[PDB]
Amino acid sequence: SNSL
Amino acid sequence: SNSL
Amino acid sequence: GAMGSMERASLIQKAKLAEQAERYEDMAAFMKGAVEKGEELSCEERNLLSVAYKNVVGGQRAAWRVLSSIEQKSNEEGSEEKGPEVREYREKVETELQGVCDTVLGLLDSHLIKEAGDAESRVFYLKMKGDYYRYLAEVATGDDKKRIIDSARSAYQEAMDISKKEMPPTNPIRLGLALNFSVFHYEIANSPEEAISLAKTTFDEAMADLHTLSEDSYKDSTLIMQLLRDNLTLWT
Amino acid sequence: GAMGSMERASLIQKAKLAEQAERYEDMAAFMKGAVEKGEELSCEERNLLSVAYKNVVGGQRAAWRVLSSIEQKSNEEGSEEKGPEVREYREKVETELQGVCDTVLGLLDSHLIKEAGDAESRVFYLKMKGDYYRYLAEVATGDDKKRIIDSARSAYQEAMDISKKEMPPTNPIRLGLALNFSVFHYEIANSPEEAISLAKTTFDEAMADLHTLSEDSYKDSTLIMQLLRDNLTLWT
Ligand SMILES: [Ca+2]
Ligand SMILES: [Ca+2]
Ligand SMILES: [Ca+2]
Ligand SMILES: [Ca+2]
Ligand SMILES: [Ca+2]
Ligand SMILES: [Ca+2]
Ligand SMILES: [Cl-]
Ligand SMILES: [Cl-]
Repeated sequence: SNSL
Repeated sequence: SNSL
Repeated sequence: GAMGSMERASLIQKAKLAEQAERYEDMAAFMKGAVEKGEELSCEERNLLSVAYKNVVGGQRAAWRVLSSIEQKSNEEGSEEKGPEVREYREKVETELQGVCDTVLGLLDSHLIKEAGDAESRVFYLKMKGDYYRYLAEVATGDDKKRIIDSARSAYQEAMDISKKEMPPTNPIRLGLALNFSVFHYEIANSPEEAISLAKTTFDEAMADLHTLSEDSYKDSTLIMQLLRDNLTLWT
Repeated sequence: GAMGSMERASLIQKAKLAEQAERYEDMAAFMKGAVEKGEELSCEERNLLSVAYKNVVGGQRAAWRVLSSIEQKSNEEGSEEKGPEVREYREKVETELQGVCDTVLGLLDSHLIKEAGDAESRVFYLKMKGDYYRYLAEVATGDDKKRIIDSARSAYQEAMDISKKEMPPTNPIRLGLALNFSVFHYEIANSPEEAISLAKTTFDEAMADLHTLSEDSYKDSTLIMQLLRDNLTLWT
């Protein structure tokens, strides 16, 4: 998953 | 210039 | 602190130089020194603080993941015993990572959050508190794992409550908070459905508010919206 | 030293783990600890030592170049005075870089070089001595710049003399030494013609010896030959  |  | 003798403005100037030089450990030390001057931080200064520590902890997290993967493979059947070195070195990186998270959490608790009254600063700091508790949760295994997870959740939830009341749905701070809280749900809290629902609702409410924005604000908001979409594509 | 209590084999194992995790400062500290055990290093261990410090100093050199460029622009006419911070921070990075070079040079002098009798180890260490004096020369400006340059030249020259007598022209250590000595001539010694001549002669003599090599050795040698060609293309 991509966080900021 | 490129070194090793 | 070793930065106690340097002017606040000089610390900020050097943090910007460190960023250009990709010296993120230096950048974080300069910004820690600036926070410890005791004055509130401007928007730009908050972003420097976040960029510095995000890069420091990002390197530690990447190294921890490499070492953890090696350690778990050593515990698979048929694996040759290599002694304590992999565990020792993973523990070394883990302890350093925990120390950085504790440092950031300490700055937030003494005293950035308590003096932050505007929505933009308060949401920013509470999101950071959620993020650093989240990084602690990624490596936690002991008596406190549950409490670390709840600390992350509580900080994110307070940030969400303020953001929903005080900021438009396209505000980049609000969007980045929702993005990271959705990652918390998916990766930490074993709640993929909550993660997907939050990402979808955040994206759709932002979509409907884009018409109010200038070209530059539109670019800022849509960049973060794309990260929400990238996660939804990965998760569904 | 902080590694004095760790087994030699454990230090080497951890240096390899640090490399996989891209933790090059840790890698260098582990390899320094291994050298300080006092035993000679194997070929693989020499390469771990070189990789670790090359990455550490490479990050420092890149940061130093960024800061030096900013500092020189601040001295151009029309430039706004910003105070001492750029110079101070460039000096900080420079001092750290010099400290790393001094550490490597200290390991070579106490006592890696004096115990290295085989051509492969002795040439490797003398090349390293030339390289670290070269990195010191890149930042030198004072009473000793000339002596630092001559120290690099002398180490490279002794390495070249041994390599020419004891190794074939395709030997990768010999080729990498000639590559770096040619860079010394071009970048440090204000001798571009010597740099070009050395690179050309090294390339041509290696070309003529490739027929003696296995497929794997051929790949090793031609990779370094391509770097010589890349420089010749840049320089002519
Ligand atoms: Ca002051
Ligand atoms: Ca306030
Ligand atoms: Ca508002
Ligand atoms: Ca022993
Ligand atoms: Ca010997
Ligand atoms: Ca030989
Ligand atoms: Cl360790
Ligand atoms: Cl400084």
